[PDB]
Amino acid sequence: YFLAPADRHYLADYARQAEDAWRREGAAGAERFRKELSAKEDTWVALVGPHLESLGSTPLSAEESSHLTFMRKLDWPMSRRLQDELPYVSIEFPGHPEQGRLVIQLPERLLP
Amino acid sequence: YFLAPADRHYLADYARQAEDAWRREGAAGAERFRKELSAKEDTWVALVGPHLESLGSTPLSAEESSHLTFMRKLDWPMSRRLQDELPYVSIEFPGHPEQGRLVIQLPERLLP
Ligand SMILES: [Cl-]
Ligand SMILES: [Cl-]
Ligand SMILES: [Cl-]
Ligand SMILES: [Cl-]
Ligand SMILES: [Cl-]
Ligand SMILES: [Cl-]
Repeated sequence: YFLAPADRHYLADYARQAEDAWRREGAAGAERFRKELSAKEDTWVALVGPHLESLGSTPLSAEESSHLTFMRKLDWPMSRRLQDELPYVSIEFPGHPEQGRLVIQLPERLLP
Repeated sequence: YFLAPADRHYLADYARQAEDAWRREGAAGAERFRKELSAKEDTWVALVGPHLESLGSTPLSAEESSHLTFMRKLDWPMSRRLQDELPYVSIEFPGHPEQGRLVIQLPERLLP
């Protein structure tokens, strides 16, 4: 029911990359990173700030905002049970967590 | 580990009242309701809209926004375990859930 340690590390590295993109290029960097990661992992991705708004140039729809309310951290139990969908994983920016976080819907291959 | 049915009903009724206040008086009504419920139940309360912003006249601080990300629904298992604090409970407005929700930090007396 828990992500393997190496998978936690892998996803955490994406949050580091997300933060770096935000820091280096701001909204435009967050937007490009979001698109690239989403395509790579074939899954929903968002970079969100302290007020849970998109850090990218494209705002979140209300539907997307609804994904932000029942999230899991990398070391928490994971399952499709409660909501019949893959969990949304919340991963703080590692350098300055107060600036934002990476949210990624768990890729299907990684589910415990 | 689950709220008793009568307690689910009780808290759900607060969400109905919250929606009614929002519908009747807008931001001013949401603000007054939030204050009244918080005082009554001696606990943190927020009314938030589709973008997870306050429906009241006072905006959420970043600290308050952080309460919105790991919430529980009324019929989900409840515990202090995972985060060492009372759970934040998310309860949709019953008439028009797309317009907002009541968030209430679970009163201590109601914890399974
Ligand atoms: Cl934000
Ligand atoms: Cl947004
Ligand atoms: Cl985190
Ligand atoms: Cl809102
Ligand atoms: Cl707000
Ligand atoms: Cl609900």
